[PDB]
Amino acid sequence: TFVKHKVKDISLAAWGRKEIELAEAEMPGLMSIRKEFGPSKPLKGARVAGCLHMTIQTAVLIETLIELGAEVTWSSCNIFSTQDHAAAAIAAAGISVYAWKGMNEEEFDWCIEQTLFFGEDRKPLNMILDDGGDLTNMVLDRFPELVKDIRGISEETTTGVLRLKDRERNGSLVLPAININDSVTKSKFDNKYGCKESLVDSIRRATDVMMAGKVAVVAGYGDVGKGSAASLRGAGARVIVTEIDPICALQAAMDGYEVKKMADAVKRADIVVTATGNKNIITGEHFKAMRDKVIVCNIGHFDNEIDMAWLNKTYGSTKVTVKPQVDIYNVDGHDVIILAEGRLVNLGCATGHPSFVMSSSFSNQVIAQLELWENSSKYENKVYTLPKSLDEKVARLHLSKIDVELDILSADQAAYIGVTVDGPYKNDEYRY
Amino acid sequence: TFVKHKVKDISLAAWGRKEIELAEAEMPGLMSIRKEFGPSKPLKGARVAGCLHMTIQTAVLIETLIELGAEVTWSSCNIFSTQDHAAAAIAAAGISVYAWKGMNEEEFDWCIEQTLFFGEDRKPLNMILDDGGDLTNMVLDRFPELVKDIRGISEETTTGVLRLKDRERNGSLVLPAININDSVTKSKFDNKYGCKESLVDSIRRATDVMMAGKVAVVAGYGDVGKGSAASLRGAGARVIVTEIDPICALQAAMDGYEVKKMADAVKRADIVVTATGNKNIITGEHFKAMRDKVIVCNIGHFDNEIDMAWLNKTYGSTKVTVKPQVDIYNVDGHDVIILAEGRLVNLGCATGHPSFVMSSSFSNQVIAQLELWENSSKYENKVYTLPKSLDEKVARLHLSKIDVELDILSADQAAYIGVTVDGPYKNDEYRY
Amino acid sequence: MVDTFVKHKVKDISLAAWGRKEIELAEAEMPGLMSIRKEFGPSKPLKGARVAGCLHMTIQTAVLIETLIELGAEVTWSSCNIFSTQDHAAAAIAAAGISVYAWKGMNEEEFDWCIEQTLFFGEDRKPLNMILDDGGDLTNMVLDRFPELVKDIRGISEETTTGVLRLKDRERNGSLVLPAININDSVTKSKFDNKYGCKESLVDSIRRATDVMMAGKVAVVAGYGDVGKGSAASLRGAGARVIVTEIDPICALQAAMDGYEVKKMADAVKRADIVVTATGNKNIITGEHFKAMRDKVIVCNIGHFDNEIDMAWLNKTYGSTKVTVKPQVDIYNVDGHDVIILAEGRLVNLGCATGHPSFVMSSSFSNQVIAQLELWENSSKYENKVYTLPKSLDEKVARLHLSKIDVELDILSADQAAYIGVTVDGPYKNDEYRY
Amino acid sequence: MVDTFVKHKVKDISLAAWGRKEIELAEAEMPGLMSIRKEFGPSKPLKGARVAGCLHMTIQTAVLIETLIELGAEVTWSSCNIFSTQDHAAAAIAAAGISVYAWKGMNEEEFDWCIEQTLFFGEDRKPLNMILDDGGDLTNMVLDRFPELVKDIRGISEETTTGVLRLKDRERNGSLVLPAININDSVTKSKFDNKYGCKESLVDSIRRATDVMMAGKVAVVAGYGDVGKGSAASLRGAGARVIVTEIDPICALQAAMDGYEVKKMADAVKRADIVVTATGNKNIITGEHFKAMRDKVIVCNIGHFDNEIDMAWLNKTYGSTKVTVKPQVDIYNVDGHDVIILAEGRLVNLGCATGHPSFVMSSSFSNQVIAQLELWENSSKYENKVYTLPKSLDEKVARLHLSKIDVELDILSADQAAYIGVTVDGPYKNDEYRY
Ligand SMILES: NC(=O)c1ccc[n+]([C@@H]2O[C@H](COP(=O)([O-])OP(=O)(O)OC[C@H]3O[C@@H](n4cnc5c(N)ncnc54)[C@H](O)[C@@H]3O)[C@@H](O)[C@H]2O)c1
Ligand SMILES: NC(=O)c1ccc[n+]([C@@H]2O[C@H](COP(=O)([O-])OP(=O)(O)OC[C@H]3O[C@@H](n4cnc5c(N)ncnc54)[C@H](O)[C@@H]3O)[C@@H](O)[C@H]2O)c1
Ligand SMILES: NC(=O)c1ccc[n+]([C@@H]2O[C@H](COP(=O)([O-])OP(=O)(O)OC[C@H]3O[C@@H](n4cnc5c(N)ncnc54)[C@H](O)[C@@H]3O)[C@@H](O)[C@H]2O)c1
Ligand SMILES: NC(=O)c1ccc[n+]([C@@H]2O[C@H](COP(=O)([O-])OP(=O)(O)OC[C@H]3O[C@@H](n4cnc5c(N)ncnc54)[C@H](O)[C@@H]3O)[C@@H](O)[C@H]2O)c1
Ligand SMILES: Nc1ncnc2c1ncn2[C@@H]1O[C@H](CO)[C@@H](O)[C@H]1O
Ligand SMILES: Nc1ncnc2c1ncn2[C@@H]1O[C@H](CO)[C@@H](O)[C@H]1O
Ligand SMILES: Nc1ncnc2c1ncn2[C@@H]1O[C@H](CO)[C@@H](O)[C@H]1O
Ligand SMILES: Nc1ncnc2c1ncn2[C@@H]1O[C@H](CO)[C@@H](O)[C@H]1O
Ligand code: NA
Ligand code: NA
Ligand code: NA
Ligand code: NA
Repeated sequence: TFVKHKVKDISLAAWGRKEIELAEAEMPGLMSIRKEFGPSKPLKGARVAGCLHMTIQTAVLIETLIELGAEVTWSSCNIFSTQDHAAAAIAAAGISVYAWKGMNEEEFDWCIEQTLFFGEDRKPLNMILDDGGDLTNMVLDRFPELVKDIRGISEETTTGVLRLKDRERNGSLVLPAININDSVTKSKFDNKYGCKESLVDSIRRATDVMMAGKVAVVAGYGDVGKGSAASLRGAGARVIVTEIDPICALQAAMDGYEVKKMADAVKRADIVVTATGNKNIITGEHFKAMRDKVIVCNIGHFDNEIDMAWLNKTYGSTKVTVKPQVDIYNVDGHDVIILAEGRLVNLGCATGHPSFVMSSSFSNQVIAQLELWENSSKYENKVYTLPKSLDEKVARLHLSKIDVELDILSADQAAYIGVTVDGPYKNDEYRY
Repeated sequence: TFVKHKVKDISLAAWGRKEIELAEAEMPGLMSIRKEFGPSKPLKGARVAGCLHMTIQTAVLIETLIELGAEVTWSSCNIFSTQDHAAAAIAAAGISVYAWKGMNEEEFDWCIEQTLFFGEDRKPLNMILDDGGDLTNMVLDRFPELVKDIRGISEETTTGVLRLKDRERNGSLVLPAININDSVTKSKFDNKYGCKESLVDSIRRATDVMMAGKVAVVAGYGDVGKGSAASLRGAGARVIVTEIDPICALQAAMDGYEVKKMADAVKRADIVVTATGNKNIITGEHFKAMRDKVIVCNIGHFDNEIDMAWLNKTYGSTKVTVKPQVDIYNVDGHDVIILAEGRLVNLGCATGHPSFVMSSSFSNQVIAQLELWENSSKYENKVYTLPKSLDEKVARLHLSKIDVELDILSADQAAYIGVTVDGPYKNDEYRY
Repeated sequence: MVDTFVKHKVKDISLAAWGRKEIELAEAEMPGLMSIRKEFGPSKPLKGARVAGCLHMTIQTAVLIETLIELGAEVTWSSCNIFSTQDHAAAAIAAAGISVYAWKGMNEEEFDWCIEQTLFFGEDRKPLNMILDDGGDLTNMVLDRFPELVKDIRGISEETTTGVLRLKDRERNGSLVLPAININDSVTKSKFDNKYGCKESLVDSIRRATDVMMAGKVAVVAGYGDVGKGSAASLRGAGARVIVTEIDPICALQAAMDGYEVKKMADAVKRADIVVTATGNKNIITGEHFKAMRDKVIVCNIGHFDNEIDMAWLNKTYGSTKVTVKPQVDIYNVDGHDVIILAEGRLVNLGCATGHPSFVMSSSFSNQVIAQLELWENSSKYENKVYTLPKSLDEKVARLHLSKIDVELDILSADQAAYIGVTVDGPYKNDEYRY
Repeated sequence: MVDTFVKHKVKDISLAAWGRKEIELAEAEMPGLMSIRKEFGPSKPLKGARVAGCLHMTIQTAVLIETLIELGAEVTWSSCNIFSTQDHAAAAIAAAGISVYAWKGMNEEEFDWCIEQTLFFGEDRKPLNMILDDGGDLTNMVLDRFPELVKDIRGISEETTTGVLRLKDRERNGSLVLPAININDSVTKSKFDNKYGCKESLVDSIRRATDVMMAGKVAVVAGYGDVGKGSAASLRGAGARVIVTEIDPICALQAAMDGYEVKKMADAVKRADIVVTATGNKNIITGEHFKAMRDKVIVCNIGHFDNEIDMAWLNKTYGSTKVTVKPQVDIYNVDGHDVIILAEGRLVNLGCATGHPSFVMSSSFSNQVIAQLELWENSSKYENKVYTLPKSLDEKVARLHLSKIDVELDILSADQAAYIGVTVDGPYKNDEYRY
């Protein structure tokens, strides 16, 4: 059975298309890539299956791949992250998209499965574009017959990369993969500035809480945690950080944040944000220790950061939904407010990162797809990163929109520091 | 004809009631006032007509007045500020409310008129609680027969106060009025921290624009402008301020902001925010000078800050609505994005100020209503402010929720600085 | 029978050339004062005035002094604090022939003597006829100890929150026997000098004294008036985490809204790497606080007097352990944990660095000159009460500082001005406006 | 034929007591170094080592020196900058019997002489066998001018971005004839010292030199690497508005995302009240820039060498107008508008104040000691190439600084550790992690 697309409400397409146009202006990276590579159609013959939050921003990525000549199918990598107007606009353009806000797990899995075959004649995918490794897992674990004709994987996020490196270690990585999470222009921008933009946004939409006067706990101080703390502080919340890594903890301290163990920090929290990529950050002992009407949410990729299974089993009978993705539990006479059932809060309760920063991440994606499509045979079944020259190009593409003007090295200056005038400007160990 | 209430959709009441309960916990001022004054029903016999944004926060004010024994009727003071779930919850409680999001001007005026008479037997109002002076104007200009039995006015905002002071000068102020805008615990908190919380919130909901990398112009650097600049800077925008007052301009400069004339500033703006309480801040010359897809909005009380009449007359034929309260105009080949048709953006495109800060403003309102209801005969037909002891009490009521603990002066310390231990702590000229 | 005439007394008059160079640099950072010199200088409106000043003898104050002289005044001067004088500033003023009695590191007897010398001008001892004060100590000396001189004195101008409080007590008690202009409460003073000035100079002074890393530390600021607001901002801007104490629920709620934890001192002090008193009150830090402190806590005061910290208790109880690291940085061993005291608990910004920068002092001192002009010319139209300057002058002061920092104002049309109820050239706010 | 032995050379050895008091205070702010003293001191693992250091002779460096001695090393020392020495620190070190040759305000001949003395230990002239360098000038002297000494030297440790670049050029050219450990690129150095250190000390140094008001000013920072990031943050935290220049599109996009305007110097410099070079490159500020500047602009450099600003051009063209306000604050009249130069364009934080505070230097210097230990014991296992320290040691350094500032870590369970692919005691990040 061939289902051309599945979306919540296709009448939202006009609205979606208007926002896609506005987003295009905020995404000069992607648009510049369309101009540069569009005329040559370098992805003619490519059949790219994407599993990645079906947002307005993602719509621009999809249409960039199509302008480069690709066939494209798509699903979301999270049950609450799809923007239904974005999905509708993509479906109205004739594209095979299977995504809506508020799927269940069976629906989620079905959507990914549909993306593996293209058109009524069922031509299988030959490229994977993934965010979290769920599409990758479906193909490698459940459709291994399809790996022969697939040229490569590109992976968006810290958690999916970790899964790929485990596959590499275990000997089950049977395709080359490009890790674009660790492009400088992704990790140091998307994870950091993106969460800075969208964390507080999502908590405000969900709860309309006053930030000034509140204390918030952010678990983790990697790039997501750094940005999350900055989101909260910029809005006027006082932030306490938790960490396991002494270097990251010392960074937080130097950035002005108190750093304590969660067992202590959680007692003082009006707001709790998990940002670790790890599991069991917030457990039953934490829930029992919390202040009344604490707001608890997660901005790491999966919903195991918060022990929702414990919360639902133990206090599920008291659960009251205020509105979609804002649930209140009565834990022993004090309320706990859970956002998006502990799934990615920025995407679940608002619209995720803004278009401008996603243009950098998605510019990296297109470059990686181009590279594997053209050159997959020169790659081993291992995880790679993009060369610095391409990482620098991505940054360069975003400067003009925001009136950032660079000085140009003279030949003398360039020689003196051991670089060429057009870069790369830093050696490969440079941390920015 | 007696209409008991008029709201968009009364089935939103359950949702509204849940949020009202959450708001109650964020509003300890109002709740404390309920406990203190509720048992004595000091407003028994009062018939309070309110004209004030019909939000979740306002619902708590309304129900506070009822718990003090008042009859209450209500409308909104802005066509886009009502929260329909709040209005529905109030209507479901049997209260006469006439308010919905997206009224026209005829509807707006009708709603206010209904509030003047209470119940099927049409008992006229005897108290006025106003925000912007539109209810006051309707009674004094169009129902002057009703002034005899009305005991007083309380006024919420800088613009309504200015109208009252003009009436005082002109000799048309025929009731006593308490100006609660200029309670310290209102002006220095609501106008400042409130706009800090809700300005950026509203722009994000409307547009989902990246703030980092953008330049924003804020016109005016009174309390609203101070908070608006802080909202933007905290989110990562670079802010240029405009002013006419050299002191306020020098404040902005000392707070780190470039200060330029609008004619110059507007050319550099990704985002434009009017915060003056004045008219013709953004005119046709400004619109023609703007960058493509500039976002233009107003956070001052009325929609004359931006010359919408000029924009609609001249480029109205190009107008495209993206979604409600986000309109795009093509001004000579470059787009201008207008939020909420130039009306209060925080209330029009998001939910206005959060509950915690509105508890201070509305605590002042209740205190002023109590004071006029009981003691109106001791007042001349002039604008008054509340004594500092009551202003301090309002602040005191909000400290415990956010774990602010005061030291207590010893008798020796109190004598030394010339104050009593329980205050007032500052003389009346103190500016905070 | 025969009086001693000392022309000036300064630490080292050979520092004058250095002082003069910095005065010149300061002049460019003080457009308000310089503009006032040009406007009023040619007409010498202070001819015949003999102004005794008691006010921190800094480079900034040198510009004030020479502004008054350019307006035609005779001027004598002392410092209002024992550690606040900048010796090169004092030397430059002395080298210009002016009677200044001030140096860094006076004792109390020396302090009092210096003020006394300022009351009489030249070897022929013409008495003062104007008072320019900062803290009320000159005012107290004249009214309490030289009341014969009050007849010929026309007025007082007062610089600071603490001196104003003293004047209001005199007003209440019935001992204020001269008109006084309170320039502390010019908007362009209190909302700028006290706030942005302390923001600039608090951290500066702690760094010069101790060279401590700010990032990673916790600091307690007692008080959240204008000085406390600026002090907290100084620390936060440098990377310290700040806990505020207060007695005033409104000021406390401000601090909380500005992002600061607010607790009682008994609790706060246990967590403090750095303690700053900013109240204008007494007994903020007592023996119980000292015994509760962390090792090598840095304790200082930025309020006008050294009562905020109980130095008498600290010296009596643990003075035998005192070790001076360098001038104005003393370490006490309080029961096996060290307490570092800056400037013996006196104004830390002036005592351990150079106080507020020239740009903000130009506003405060522009207000001073305006007040001296007003009392000199019009003292008879004033009662023996404390006054403030009209808003039109407060606005003018601000206007004079805009061009240096490229602030440009929009101008209201007549239509706009009518709409908001103001004239085009101001004043733009009513008298109750709090900014 | 007969060599002169100078035991030490310092400005004023009577400043030792003051220096010692501040060293003690610094020791408490440097738990990393002190912990390293306790752990390794009893076993004297550096017995027989003769460590020549070339590194700013500050109070912080004194703690490093005495740490190496407590580990059993003989130590000689000079400064790597002519203006960076703190004379009381140098005096304390000399008073302890250590051969130090350093004072504030050397000339170039003096600078070179001081380094030369460090190569031989005691009157009997035992040559150095270890190099501890900051900028590569000691390394250059040994390799270029005393190559006979390379045989017995075991290794080099290098402190700073500029010295590392010199070592990598030697590596490429084939003239690196010793193993080198680059400690600049320990995470706990580059991401802390260069960034948070400059944040602490840039503004400090400008304030001490000029006492300028920061609020209301515009500053240009050239470069947005770690030093530039910290410099911009120093200025913004003090209230200055900062414009950044860059050549690297990624670093430029960072600055823009951090809220800074980013423009070409030709444009930026016209708007600047304050100019700071932070590139490690040459010719950032040239004659065309100087002619375009506002009157009394403050110009300084926080990159390692004085090439960033074209001081040769400024001195040749307008040197006849030069006026020294006080040491390391010089004013030039460039075509009728004044240019204020700090520390003759040399490292401003160290030249006009005291450089980075002790707490952050404890991390950098903990890395130094670890590198010296590693080369002393294990130099034979290294090629003549530049190395960095393993992440496990980089993490250990951080761990040692947590307790002083009350940072407490959560601990992974075995289950959590397995889940994220790490061991419970770390390392917690893979080697490509950028923090
Ligand atoms: N919501 C979004 O839009 C968004 C954006 C980017 C990345 N992500 C996801 O966010 C997560 C974090 O990404 P990152 O790039 O910051 O990874 P990272 O490795 O840079 O940061 C993770 C941090 O968590 C810390 N940590 C681990 N276990 C902990 C515990 N038990 N308690 C406290 N701290 C702990 C680690 O020490 C580390 O510093 C990943 O799941 C990633 O896929 C989400
Ligand atoms: N949106 C909200 O929720 C909210 C909250 C509080 C107050 N308000 C309203 O906001 C407005 C401003 O209130 P405020 O308390 O800041 O008043 P204010 O008097 O404290 O500030 C107004 C400022 O605008 C300046 N100004 C006037 N005309 C100008 C021009 N042409 N260009 C530039 N600047 C100009 C004035 O000099 C003044 O500093 C009022 O309409 C008030 O009723 C709205
Ligand atoms: N160092 C300087 O350069 C400088 C500059 C300006 C003013 N001052 C001086 O600083 C002091 C403060 O001035 P200000 O203008 O902020 O006065 P202010 O009245 O604005 O502030 C003092 C604050 O301290 C609070 N307070 C009083 N007793 C307290 C206690 N026991 N614990 C906690 N808080 C307490 C008050 O509630 C008040 O908010 C005055 O002595 C003034 O003369 C010094
Ligand atoms: N003062 C101190 O205490 C201190 C501390 C640490 C490092 N340093 C020194 O500071 C310098 C910078 O160190 P860093 O770690 O930031 O190095 P870095 O490589 O991290 O940063 C240098 C930056 O300057 C930029 N740049 C180069 N030429 C430029 C030009 N012409 N215009 C604008 N930008 C340009 C580069 O793109 C780069 O981003 C080095 O010389 C280093 O030794 C000094
Ligand atoms: N608006 C958005 N559209 C698509 N992906 C997003 C958006 N915001 C954040 N993300 C991505 O979500 C990922 C986590 O699964 C991050 O790696 C981040 O790039
Ligand atoms: N959530 C809200 N509910 C009611 N009034 C609000 C809210 N947010 C802001 N306001 C008010 O809007 C007024 C402007 O009309 C301000 O004086 C402010 O108090
Ligand atoms: N550099 C300075 N020169 C003179 N007075 C100063 C300086 N810095 C701060 N002050 C003043 O110190 C006063 C307290 O005595 C404050 O009112 C403030 O105006
Ligand atoms: N107080 C200080 N003492 C010693 N070295 C310092 C100090 N402050 C900064 N530095 C060092 O100066 C070096 C540049 O030569 C930087 O690598 C930095 O580590
Ligand atoms: Na978005
Ligand atoms: Na709200
Ligand atoms: Na000064
Ligand atoms: Na130092």
